[PDB]
Amino acid sequence: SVATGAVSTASSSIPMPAGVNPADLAAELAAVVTESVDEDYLLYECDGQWVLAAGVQAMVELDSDELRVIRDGVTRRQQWSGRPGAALGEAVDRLLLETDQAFGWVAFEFGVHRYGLQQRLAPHTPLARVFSPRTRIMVSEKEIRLFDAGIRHREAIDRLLATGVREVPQSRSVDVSDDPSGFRRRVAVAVDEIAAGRYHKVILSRCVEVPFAIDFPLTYRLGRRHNTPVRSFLLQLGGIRALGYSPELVTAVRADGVVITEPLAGTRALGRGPAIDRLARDDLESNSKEIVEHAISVRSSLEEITDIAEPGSAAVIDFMTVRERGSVQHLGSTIRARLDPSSDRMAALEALFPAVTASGIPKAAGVEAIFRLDECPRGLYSGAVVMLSADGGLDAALTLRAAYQVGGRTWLRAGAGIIEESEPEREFEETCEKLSTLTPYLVAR
Ligand SMILES: [Mg+2]
Ligand SMILES: [Mg+2]
Repeated sequence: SVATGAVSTASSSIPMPAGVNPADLAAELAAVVTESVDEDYLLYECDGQWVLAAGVQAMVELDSDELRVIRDGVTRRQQWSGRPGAALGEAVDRLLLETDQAFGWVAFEFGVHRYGLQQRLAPHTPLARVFSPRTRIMVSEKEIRLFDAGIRHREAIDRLLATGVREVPQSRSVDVSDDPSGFRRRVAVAVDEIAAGRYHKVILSRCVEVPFAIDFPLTYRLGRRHNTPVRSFLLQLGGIRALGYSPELVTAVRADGVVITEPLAGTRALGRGPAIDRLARDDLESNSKEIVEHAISVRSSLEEITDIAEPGSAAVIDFMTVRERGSVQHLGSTIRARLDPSSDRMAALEALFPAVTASGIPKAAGVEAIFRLDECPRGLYSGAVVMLSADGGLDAALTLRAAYQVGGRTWLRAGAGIIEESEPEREFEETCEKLSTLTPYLVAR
């Protein structure tokens, strides 16, 4: 599972009691374990394992202008040039010499350097934050595994197993029908650029301000019982709080060399009744426009994966099937390959980042159009939440279907892939469908 190879603990597992849900226990642990000590954390769900990385032992901060390594209140600064993946990889490999796993996030802006667009970034633009935790607690349906977990973490687990998790309170509604960023006018500009032949597709997005503060662990729990994401996360790291139900896996690199990527394209609503959802499912599977965009994205994923894979190892093992993602359903393909000996996990991330779902087609022209037609910098939105291991593992989830809090600002953000035949009204409605992954499940603070 996640706990394989170098990711190991000699500690005995605690068996999971019968009616206890792992997402609820892990999110409650994140709230309790860090409230009493005011410490940062990242909860990452990966293949049935909810990994709670609690406390910051060491932090790697990659900005557009410098790289910092912070440990025990001491900051080491350094200038960097060239690929941001090479700079981040070198600093994170040093963290992983002392600990078996590292966690964090990668901003959308991390992906602009491969296209020669980094000079458009403002000074001190955040690119990545990756830390090694003080403690890890892995929760699954079967058991709870502890990695360097003290008496305090054990007492917290024991109290939650004895009393049970908190009841999730009532949710508070938010209106997403307003368009203060002029998303529909920005879509019409992109449609005219595509008609003029500048590019084939660009992903544009809009922010939705939440007019009240939310409780991130309780909102995470409520939304997770109504969603089926590929990965999910809940974090409090520095100045940002975030939660999300990642619909798409940018890349998974295992220590045994297997590389996985799972591109998505096309969207229909889900959760509106069985017969209506099955009409939308049949429409999505047979719709010419959605099929063309899905095949063009698979062709792009195969090109990027071929650059970092052993020759003849790239393979589509699941092609163009409907993937259900709570309030929406999409076309998805699963691509598998073997990491070439001349390549590494950071090079694999750099080849597959940004996702087509975050940029466009061709990816270089989509990223350039996003600088002009979307609210920049995007930050965490359309970037990735990552988990790395000492033996070469990397798991990167696309940061979509997420909520954020920085300062007093709480917001949601959703986008749509705009093509030549796009109608601004249908693209706006598609952002509402994607926003419905979280809007009925916001628990106020
Ligand atoms: Mg190539
Ligand atoms: Mg589209």
